[PDB]
Amino acid sequence: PQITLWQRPLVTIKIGGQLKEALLDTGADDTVLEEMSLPGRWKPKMIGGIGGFIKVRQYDQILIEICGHKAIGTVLVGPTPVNIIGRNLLTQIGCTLNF
Amino acid sequence: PQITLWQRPLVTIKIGGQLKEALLDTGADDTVLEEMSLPGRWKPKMIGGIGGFIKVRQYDQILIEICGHKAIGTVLVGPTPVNIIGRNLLTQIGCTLNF
Ligand SMILES: COc1cc([C@@H]2Nc3ccccc3NC3=C2C(=O)C[C@@H](c2ccccc2)C3)cc(Cl)c1O
Ligand SMILES: COc1cc([C@@H]2Nc3ccccc3NC3=C2C(=O)C[C@@H](c2ccccc2)C3)cc(Cl)c1O
Ligand SMILES: [Cl-]
Repeated sequence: PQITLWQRPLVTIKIGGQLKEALLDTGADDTVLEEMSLPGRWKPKMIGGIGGFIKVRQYDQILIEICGHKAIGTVLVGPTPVNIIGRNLLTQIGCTLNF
Repeated sequence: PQITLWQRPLVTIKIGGQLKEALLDTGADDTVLEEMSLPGRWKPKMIGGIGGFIKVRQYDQILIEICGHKAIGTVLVGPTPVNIIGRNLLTQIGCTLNF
């Protein structure tokens, strides 16, 4: 697909039997999704924004789907003001910036 | 051009006669640049991220050039961990996400 930037680039992301709305974020290395229950083990991680650090749970090797495109990667689960898909998953769906 | 997302999408921008490096950031509505000297009148603004808000100066009708594409728009000046080109300007130069 081609996604315009005339409004925020919002998509539904599927992880297993869970659906979440998320913002395609080329400004972020990592994917951060709030309030979801993935199974199995996680690693603790501090991630930074302008005013400090949020603690998140790092989930590796997760199967995700975005607009019919499957990808594998790390999801960070923790409180975020918006759910964001960073470049770790943007590259895995073959997403580029074009102008 | 086409910009893959394997690396941070940092581009050179021309603004107020000077060349600066900036992050192309589809996760942000607005363009935020490190303190620079811009001529003329400005409007006070507060912009939020993780943990709080940063005081910025809002300047309208700023000529900014990115990879040949000359745009005119609103730039917010103040402290930021990285210069960010937001959707206001990205959509102005016909930037899209494609996969
Ligand atoms: C490219 O360099 C940077 C990029 C970024 C990324 N882009 C931003 C660019 C300019 C200002 C602020 C953000 N903010 C966030 C970003 C992230 O990658 C993580 C994100 C986040 C999400 C949820 C919970 C906590 C944190 C906060 C941040 C910093 Cl501090 C950088 O130095
Ligand atoms: C779509 O909703 C939001 C988008 C964003 C934007 N993208 C992020 C997405 C997830 C987590 C954090 C950031 N952070 C920043 C963002 C901005 O648009 C401004 C940016 C900034 C830059 C310099 C100085 C101050 C602030 C901080 C933030 C919040 Cl709080 C949102 O609710
Ligand atoms: Cl932030």
